[PDB]
Amino acid sequence: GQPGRFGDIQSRTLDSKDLYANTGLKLARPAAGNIHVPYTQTPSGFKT
Amino acid sequence: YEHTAVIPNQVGFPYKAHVAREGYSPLTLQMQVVETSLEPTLNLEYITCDYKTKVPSPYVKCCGTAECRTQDKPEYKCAVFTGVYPFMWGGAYCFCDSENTQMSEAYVERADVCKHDYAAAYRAHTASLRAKIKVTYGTVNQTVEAYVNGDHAVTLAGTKFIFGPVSTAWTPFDTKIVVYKGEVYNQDFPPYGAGQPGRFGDIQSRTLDSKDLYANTGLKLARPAAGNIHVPYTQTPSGFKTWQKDRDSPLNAKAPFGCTIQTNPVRAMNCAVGNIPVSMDIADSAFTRLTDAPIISELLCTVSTCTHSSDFGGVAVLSYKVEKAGRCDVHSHSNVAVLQEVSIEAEGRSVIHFSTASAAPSFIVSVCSSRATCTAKCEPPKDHVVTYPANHNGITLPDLSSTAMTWAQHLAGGVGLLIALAVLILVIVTCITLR
Amino acid sequence: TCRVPLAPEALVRSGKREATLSLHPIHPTLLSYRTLGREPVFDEQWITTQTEVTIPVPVEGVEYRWGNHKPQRLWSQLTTEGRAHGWPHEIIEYYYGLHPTT
Repeated sequence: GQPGRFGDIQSRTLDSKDLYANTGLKLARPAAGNIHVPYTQTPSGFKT
Repeated sequence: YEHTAVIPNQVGFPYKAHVAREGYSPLTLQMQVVETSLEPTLNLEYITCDYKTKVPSPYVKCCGTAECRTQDKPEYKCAVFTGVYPFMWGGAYCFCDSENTQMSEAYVERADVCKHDYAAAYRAHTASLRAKIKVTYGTVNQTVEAYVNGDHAVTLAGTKFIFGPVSTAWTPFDTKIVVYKGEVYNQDFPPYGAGQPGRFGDIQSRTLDSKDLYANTGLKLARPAAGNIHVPYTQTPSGFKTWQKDRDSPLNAKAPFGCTIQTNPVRAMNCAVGNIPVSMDIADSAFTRLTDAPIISELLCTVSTCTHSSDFGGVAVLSYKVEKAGRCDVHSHSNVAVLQEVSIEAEGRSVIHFSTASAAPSFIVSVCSSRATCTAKCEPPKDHVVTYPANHNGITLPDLSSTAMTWAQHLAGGVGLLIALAVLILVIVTCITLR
Repeated sequence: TCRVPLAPEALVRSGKREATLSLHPIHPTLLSYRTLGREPVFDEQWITTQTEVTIPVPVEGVEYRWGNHKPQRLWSQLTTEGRAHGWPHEIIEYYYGLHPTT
C-alpha cells in the first residue's frame, strides 16, 4: 500500500501483534530555543 | 605565451582547452562558470501611491449670505447652497429662516503610508553582465569574478585573463517596466498628467518628497439633506487599491530561459544562453620542461562498457610501456565525448571515464605527446526522468564506419553497380550500328 | 516576521516523455510550472480537493512549485524503444523515437 490511498494500514484477524505501516515518517530539527518535537507526515488514508 | 578560446554559458558544466607550446610537455586548463548576473540601467519617471480626502468642518452663518475664496492646493472645489435650515442637537440652531446660505470645500492629498508603500515606474536601456569563473590547472584551484565587456583584466599568479565582449546583448526586458516590492511587471503606463480616473496612474509625483501632485478623480459637491448638518461627497473609487487585487500574472513566471529575478537592485540571474569568449596571457613558471617528463610509447586503448546517458557512463582502460614515474595529462581531440579527469597517474594500466550521446563513437585520445584511438558500440538506458542535467555537448550524429551504415555502402554501391553493366552494354552495340 | 502552514509533500511519478503528479491538500494551495525553452507555456491554477494533474517535459527541462517550498527542477533523459544493431527494419524506427520529423 503506497501512502495516502486505501489500504494504508493492514492486519489480518482483528486481535493484535502484527501490522504494516508505511506513511513516510521523518524527523525534523527543533526550533531555536524551545523544547518541542517536530513531526511530518502525509495525512491518513482511511478518513480521506 | 598567449591563447584564445570560447566557453559555453551554462552553470555547472566542464570545458577544457590546451596549450601545446614547443619542446615542453603539454598543459590542459579547465574553465567552469558558477554564477552569471545581468544588470540594466534605469532612470525614474514618476511614482504612485494611495490617497486620502479631507473635509474640514463646513461653515454656517445665518441671515448673512457668503463668499468663499480660492487657494492653491490640488483639486480644490468650493460650493454655495441657499435655503438651508439645520436642526442641531440641542434645538433649532438659528432662526433667520428663509435667507440662510452655507458653503463647503474639500481636497485630496497623499496618505500616511506612502513612504513605506509605493509602486514606481522606470525605463530600461542597454545592459552589461558579469560572471564568476572557477579556473583550474597545474597545482592550483582558483576562482575569479569578472566583467564581460572587453576591458577588465584580472591577475592570477602571473597570468592575465581578459574576456570577449558578448555573443549578443538582448535582454528579457523591454523599454518600460514597473517595480512593486520584489517582482517586476511589464506594463505600458500613461505618459504624465493624462491619467483618466479609475485605472493605474491616477496620482502622480516625481521624486518622493513633496510639493507637486496631479489628481483628477472627479470631485463634485452635492446638496445636503433636509434638516441635518453633514457634508455630502461623491467620487469614483481609488485607482491604486483596485489594481493590486485584479492584477495579472507576474514576470517571475513567464521569464524565458530560467532567468530568475530578485531586486533591491534589479537583476536577472543564471540566465543560460550563448557563448562567452576568453583570451589568455599565460606565465612561464607553470610548465614542466622535459626533466620530469616521462616518455610513453605503444599506446593501445580498448573499451568495455557504455550507455548514453546523462553522466559518466563510459569506461576505458589504457596500456603503455613506461620508463619513468611522474604525472601526464589527458585529452580527447573531438567534440563527441568529453573526458572526466585532468591528470592520469604514472606506471601501469589506468582507466578514464567519458560520456557521449551517440550510438557509435570514434575519437582520438592522447595521454602525453603520443596519440591513439579507440571506438565502441553503445545501447540506451532504461529510464525517462533524471534530476541533474546535460553532461555532454548534445550531438547525436552517425559515424563514418558503424554497424548501422556499413549497411549503407552496400546498398548504395549495389545500386551503383547494376547501372554500370547497363551503361556499357548500351555502348558496345552503339558503335557497331554505324556499320 | 510571521508563520506559515507549509502544506504537505507531493510525490512524483514518471512516464515516457511526461511526468505526472499526485496531490493531497489539507486546505487550498497553488501550482505553476515553467518550460526552459524559448517560449514558455506557464499554466497555473488553484486546487482544493485531491486530484492529479500532468505536465509535459521536453529535452530542455521544466520546473514546478507546490505551496511554500523552494522549487524543484526536472529534466528528461534520452531514451528510445528499440535496439541499436541488427536487421534494418529495426534501425530506422530506432531513430523515429528520436527525431520523428526528419
